[PDB]
Amino acid sequence: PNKPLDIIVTFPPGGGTDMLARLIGNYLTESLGQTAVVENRPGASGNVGARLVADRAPDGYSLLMVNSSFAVNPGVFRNLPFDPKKDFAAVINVAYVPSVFVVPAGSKYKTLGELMAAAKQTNTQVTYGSCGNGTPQHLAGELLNVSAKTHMVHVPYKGCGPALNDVLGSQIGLAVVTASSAIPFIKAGKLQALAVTSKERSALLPEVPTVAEQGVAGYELNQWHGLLVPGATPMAVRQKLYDGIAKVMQRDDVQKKLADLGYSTASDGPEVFQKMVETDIDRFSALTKQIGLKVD
Repeated sequence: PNKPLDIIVTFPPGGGTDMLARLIGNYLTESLGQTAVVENRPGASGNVGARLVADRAPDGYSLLMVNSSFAVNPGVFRNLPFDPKKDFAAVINVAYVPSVFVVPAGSKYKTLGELMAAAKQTNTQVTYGSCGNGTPQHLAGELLNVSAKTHMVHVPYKGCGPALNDVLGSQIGLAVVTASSAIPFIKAGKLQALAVTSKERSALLPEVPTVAEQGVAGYELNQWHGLLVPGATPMAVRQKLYDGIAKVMQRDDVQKKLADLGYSTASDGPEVFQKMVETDIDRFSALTKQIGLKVD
């Protein structure tokens, strides 16, 4: 590393992806001795930032901060301006966060099972908010529909903040948002959590069951957050970046901060993370093909 790194964030400030990129950038600047400049390029669900990095030199100085949305995009954009498998190479996955099905304090829905019963029939009017059209949160509700054979109607919000405001005020009866956004409200008893979308609980919500354990067997949709580089970046460079970032993630202060927020820390490396990206691309594409979703 001999000039600044340029870390391009696919989502705007206020969300977990930007938070983690800026947390990494902060400690990376400290170590290895050049500014890791962090910048948000969030246009078209991260596609603007992705195309930008796809076109940078494969030298390790240009990185893309992603979440699972990156794997959703190939299935929901008609004409993606890059090859989401070939044009990127994974460096590190640093954190998971489950989604959570949340309802207002005093909602008639006491369990996920009650919600699914309410939404079993076709025409029907059980709406759920999400963090946005084509988000992993949106797809968590659609996956439940497909897996549980229910008919909940998706109402998108511009991020988790606005979705939470409407469930907080009972303007909508239900939303799917990230655990990290929702946890303070759930602890405060302003919201109730019906399920988490990970394979196992949560950690900060030990009394909230997974969707799978309620029982929609095989259901999971955990959002990852990590860094990619241009597809041709040699493995030695990916490993050098990996080593540095993993050292940041290993910090006590970093681990505590994330855990307190409801992030599950991770450190999947170049090979493992690359496999996860490609596997999720395939899986999400299959789901959004079933439900017929295009975002453009």
